[PDB]
Amino acid sequence: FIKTNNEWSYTGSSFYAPEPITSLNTKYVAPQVTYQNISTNLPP
Amino acid sequence: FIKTNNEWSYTGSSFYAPEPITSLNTKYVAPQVTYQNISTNLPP
Amino acid sequence: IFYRLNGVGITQQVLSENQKLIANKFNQALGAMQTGFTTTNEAFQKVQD
Ligand SMILES: *[C@@H]1O[C@H](CO)[C@@H](O[C@@H]2O[C@H](CO)[C@@H](O)[C@H](O)[C@H]2NC(C)=O)[C@H](O)[C@H]1NC(C)=O
Ligand SMILES: *[C@@H]1O[C@H](CO)[C@@H](O[C@@H]2O[C@H](CO)[C@@H](O)[C@H](O)[C@H]2NC(C)=O)[C@H](O)[C@H]1NC(C)=O
Repeated sequence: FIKTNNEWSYTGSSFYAPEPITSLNTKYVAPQVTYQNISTNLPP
Repeated sequence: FIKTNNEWSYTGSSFYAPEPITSLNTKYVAPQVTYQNISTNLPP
Repeated sequence: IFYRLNGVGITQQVLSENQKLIANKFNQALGAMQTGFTTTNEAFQKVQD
């Protein structure tokens, strides 16, 4: 999960490829104290 | 999946850590004859 | 064996349907090696020398 400078987006683990987040590159996970509580632009 | 004496629950593969069963730690698999049929306390 | 053959990429339908033949195949596979105890077994050749 990568910040942009034209907000988070997706990038690959071996190349700087900013890309909007979808369901096909992330997985559900239990919350942690270190995670970012974003509440103005919810990801799809 | 596990039973305990305080309906099933979940534990990890390396520690006896009882916790309620979620979808975050299970997957859907086609039925097999060896399984346990339950019709009283359906997990979420 | 059911879960290991699940792990190799064989569907659960045929494992649900074809237990007897795979059991016979495994049994005859482990039974064929007793009569193969001869020079053809390279393991015996290595043990021998
Ligand atoms: C986002 O909100 C969650 C929910 O409150 C925060 O997680 C809690 O943080 C406190 C601070 O130590 C812990 O005592 C709680 O145990 C945490 N809750 C859980 C469920 O883990 C989280 O810290 C917040 N994120 C940020 C960056 O502040
Ligand atoms: C749970 O219910 C299923 C559905 O009836 C049972 O699956 C069948 O069980 C019979 C005998 O118990 C077998 O002859 C069938 O081949 C099974 N069919 C399938 C699709 O699995 C299952 O056995 C039941 N389990 C328990 C513990 O009662």
